[PDB]
Amino acid sequence: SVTVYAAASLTNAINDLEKIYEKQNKVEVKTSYAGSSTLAKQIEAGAPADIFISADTQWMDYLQNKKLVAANDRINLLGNRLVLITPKGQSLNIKLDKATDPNKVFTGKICTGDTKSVPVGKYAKQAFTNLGWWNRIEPKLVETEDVRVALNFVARGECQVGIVYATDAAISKDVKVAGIFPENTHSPIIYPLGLIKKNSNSAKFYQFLQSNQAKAVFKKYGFSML
Repeated sequence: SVTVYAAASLTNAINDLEKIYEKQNKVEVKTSYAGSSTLAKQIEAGAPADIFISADTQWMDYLQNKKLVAANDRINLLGNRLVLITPKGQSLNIKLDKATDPNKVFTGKICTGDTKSVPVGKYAKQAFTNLGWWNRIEPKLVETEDVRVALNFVARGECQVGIVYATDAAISKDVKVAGIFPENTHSPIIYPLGLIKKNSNSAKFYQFLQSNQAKAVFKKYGFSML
């Protein structure tokens, strides 16, 4: 078998690819999704993941510094964009620009991942800092342990707006995009793919995730290929 730990933003794409791979191979693929931080820390503590896909460079570097992945056993696989979302039925259009006053446009709570550890939240904090909004945004935050928990709080109306990836907004019929963060407000959203356990079955799945067949799945869900 092969165990794959993947950032929560990858849930749908990796579930689709698991099913494809299981149809094409006599191999069982086990999946675990959570925030990239949680998953990396679990691997560090001994969890038997064969493959790790992070939603940022930092949590793969965290493992590399601990000798848990080699520099030549990781590759930058996918990109994404950062977006503002609203619940369906409370649509907004907000310009993610220094000129905008967050106290005027954000009149309730703002849901996103924990800004110190979860990739989506870290990207969000970079953008708020770049925009000059941080000290006005922070008091409004509800912080979650992965991007899909935040997506669901917005879907359920618990938060007026949320910050998720473009791919998350596309997967949920219950939220709409209110704005797209310009790329120059944050570090590029990059998903590194890492081979943690080197065996025949894990190396084959790692190559499969780079394959022409997988590119089609990731593009369907709105990721960019790097």
